[PDB]
Amino acid sequence: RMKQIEDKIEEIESKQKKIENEIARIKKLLQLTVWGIKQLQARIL
Amino acid sequence: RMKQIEDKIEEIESKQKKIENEIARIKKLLQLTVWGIKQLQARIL
Amino acid sequence: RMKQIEDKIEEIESKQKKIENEIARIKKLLQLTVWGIKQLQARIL
Ligand SMILES: [Cl-]
Ligand SMILES: [Cl-]
Ligand SMILES: [Cl-]
Ligand SMILES: [Cl-]
Repeated sequence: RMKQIEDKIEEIESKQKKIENEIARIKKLLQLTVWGIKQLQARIL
Repeated sequence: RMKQIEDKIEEIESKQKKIENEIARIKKLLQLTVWGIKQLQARIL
Repeated sequence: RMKQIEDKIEEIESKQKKIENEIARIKKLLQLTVWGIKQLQARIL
């Protein structure tokens, strides 16, 4: 039962690192959409 | 104690599932705003 | 062994809280980026 607990934890940690990666990539794309909007803003103004 | 550990792990998994679901919604919204901005770019440039 | 399990759970929940905080921030920034887009649209059209 402790083995089963340990294996579930290791799976949880692994899925959590993939969420951290996904969030990191999201923030990079978001920073680029923000830069794109400010570019357009500069132009129409 | 193992009961308390098992309960904690099932809340963490539950919460991690809802994080994954919010991350998918964020990616779709992000995809929509990248497209909206591309629509502006083609019309403004 | 059970202490190491508990410790790891506490590490995982702490990271989860920080992830949730990142998701909420990213959602706000996204809402603002969408607003900025809809403003440019209304101005252009
Ligand atoms: Cl065991
Ligand atoms: Cl998580
Ligand atoms: Cl027990
Ligand atoms: Cl112990």
